[PDB]
Amino acid sequence: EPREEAGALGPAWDESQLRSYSFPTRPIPRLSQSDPRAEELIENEEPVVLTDTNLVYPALKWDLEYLQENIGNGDFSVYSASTHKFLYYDEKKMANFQNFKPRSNREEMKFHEFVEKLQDIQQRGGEERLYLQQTLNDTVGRKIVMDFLGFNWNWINKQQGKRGWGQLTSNLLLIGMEGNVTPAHYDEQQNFFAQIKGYKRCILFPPDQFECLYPYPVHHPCDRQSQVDFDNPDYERFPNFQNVVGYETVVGPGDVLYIPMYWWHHIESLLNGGITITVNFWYKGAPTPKRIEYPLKAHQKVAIMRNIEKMLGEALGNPQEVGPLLNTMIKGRYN
Ligand SMILES: C[C@@H](CC(=O)O)C(=O)C(=O)O
Ligand SMILES: [Zn+2]
Repeated sequence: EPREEAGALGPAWDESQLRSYSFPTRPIPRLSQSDPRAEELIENEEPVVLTDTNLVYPALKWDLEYLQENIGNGDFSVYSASTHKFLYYDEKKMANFQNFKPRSNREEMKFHEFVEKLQDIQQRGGEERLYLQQTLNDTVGRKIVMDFLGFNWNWINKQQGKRGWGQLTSNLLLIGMEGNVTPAHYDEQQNFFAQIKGYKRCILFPPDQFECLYPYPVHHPCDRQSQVDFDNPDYERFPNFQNVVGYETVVGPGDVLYIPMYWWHHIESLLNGGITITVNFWYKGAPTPKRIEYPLKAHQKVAIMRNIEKMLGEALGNPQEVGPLLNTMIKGRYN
């Protein structure tokens, strides 16, 4: 249920701001950083919302005005779309599938141009949607460097050390409009998802529901995204989507969601909730142990399936031949 803001300021959000879907969910635990149950969840690679990390405490003052004045004059990747879904597509892989035409268009612009183009849309009451997704780098201004240095690195660095993870891969700044949706997908890295402004509904599915979410081919630009349209699921093509069960939560300013590697997640900015701001922390997972302990975890099988598809695309000399050969291997033999 919705949490209540301090000072009797009412519920931060209500159920009417959530989109409706066909599957059931149960809540992700919201725990304190000092709760041993939170440490045992991160250790067992299960999601958890940490409410009091102070991970991005200096950034909780961030808004469009503050950022525009201090985030520098670097280039920011801004995506536009006529729909609320911002399906990710790997541009490097668009050569393999010359028939894929993205629904989102990427435009590289300055931050003040992003704010202005967002102002125009609001002014003219247009229905275009924008989503800024840019990796933080050296080009940021002094005040943002101060904020960045003010994050609680003492806490997240200990997490990195306790779990044997690799190095921090990147920090992605996310600024989207109310109603924006990032369709279900899984990342190969560990992710700490630090909410700053606004509220986001996060629906996670464990790796063992691979069969229910039907990822695109590895060589397809939408590699690691689900093929299922959550708004209009095609049960004829994707019958096991009727068996999907998610883990749900709504994160607000100060909350940090641990999204374990290979876990699916569907993210949506709450309807009529204003703009959302997020910063995520990606870490390379711990190395694969030398002695493999059976039975294999679900994510290890996903890793195996990915490698088979990759090798097959390399050996055949064309990723388009992957499907035909795989079907030839199974039809009347393993099915
Ligand atoms: C883009 C982001 C989701 C979102 O907040 O829209 C995500 O996949 C991640 O941080 O891992
Ligand atoms: Zn992700």
